[PDB]
Amino acid sequence: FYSVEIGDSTFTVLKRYQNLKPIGSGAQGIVCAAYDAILERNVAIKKLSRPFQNQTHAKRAYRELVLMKCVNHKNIIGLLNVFTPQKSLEEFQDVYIVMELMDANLCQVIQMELDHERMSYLLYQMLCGIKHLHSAGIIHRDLKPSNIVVKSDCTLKILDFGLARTAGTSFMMEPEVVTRYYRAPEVILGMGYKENVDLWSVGCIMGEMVCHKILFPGRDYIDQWNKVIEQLGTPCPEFMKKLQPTVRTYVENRPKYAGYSFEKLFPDVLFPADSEHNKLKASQARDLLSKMLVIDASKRISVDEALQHPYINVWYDPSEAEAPPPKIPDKQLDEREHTIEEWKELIYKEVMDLE
Amino acid sequence: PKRPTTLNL
Ligand SMILES: Cc1nn(C)c2c1c(=O)c1cc(Cl)ccc1n2O
Repeated sequence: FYSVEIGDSTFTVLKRYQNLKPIGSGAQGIVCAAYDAILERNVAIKKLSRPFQNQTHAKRAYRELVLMKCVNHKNIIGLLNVFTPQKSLEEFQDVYIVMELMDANLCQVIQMELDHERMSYLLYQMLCGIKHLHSAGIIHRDLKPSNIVVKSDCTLKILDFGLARTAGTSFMMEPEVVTRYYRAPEVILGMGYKENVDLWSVGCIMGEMVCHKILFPGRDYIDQWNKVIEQLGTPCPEFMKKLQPTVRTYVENRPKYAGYSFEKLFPDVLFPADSEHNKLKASQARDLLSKMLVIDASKRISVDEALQHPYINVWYDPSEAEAPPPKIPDKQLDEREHTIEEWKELIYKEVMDLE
Repeated sequence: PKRPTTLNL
């Protein structure tokens, strides 16, 4: 393998990856669109900006790789390869990643004027993707337009697992990672999180696909809330009673908000021409949204219920919706952790195996 | 029905 200069950190990729150029920044790493001559297909390469020079960011990647190995689905990115630019367990300090380069990220169609069927289908797919991880007890907690790529033929795939995992009893105290414009309430407020929080995102997404503007403009996590409750009425006392002790007071002390009717949040026009070809009509996407775009964490729809719902229903091909959920060994627990050194090794336990 | 096949990016 060789190297090529980029931004600041230079690369150390294998020869089978020519004409190497950058494509996207990265909160956790970097990524180029080099051509895998040895396989024929320009591939996406990312090496991770934060290997394991800490404690809180190695655990993330480690969990991402393993999830990567045990994943597989037409709507979920698939690992093409993993290599290390080092020789012995000593010099180890960089793990690169290969993967099929798509045609662009949703953050592209976000700026396009879909027309149902298409959207109708992507949602379905996106929906399908999530569904996978869920059906095996897994949360993406980062579904956002940025991490959603297409392929010139309404084909879609979710990407990045750098932080995904499963839980039930956990906070965050570091939401300074899960991009807030699409951060869910159970997230924001240090509330517990089942595993549907993913859908929330998915909503803010649809919102982003029909309004063209983000949905809940954040100026600091603290103002996030303010901009959402401002658009969804102040949550019910049933919800309130749910929050931790402290967050409560603040949360109650808020300025009681009207909330809006989705007939008003998303008026007809914002929805693709009603070229009806079935159960596909304006009032449908909206109807769906109002089942997603919801604060209480328990009264918000779900994947299972999602797919099996009118604006999705149609192309519900079990061949890819009732997908055999992926499994894992027993190295995953999530709320636990190991040394800030052997973490490195368990990582090496990968790059070597996968080659 | 059908399924879309193209997506003009
Ligand atoms: C941004 C962006 N645009 N495109 C086309 C992207 C991206 C990506 O950020 C991207 C990221 C991974 Cl990990 C894999 C493939 C990717 N592709 O294909």
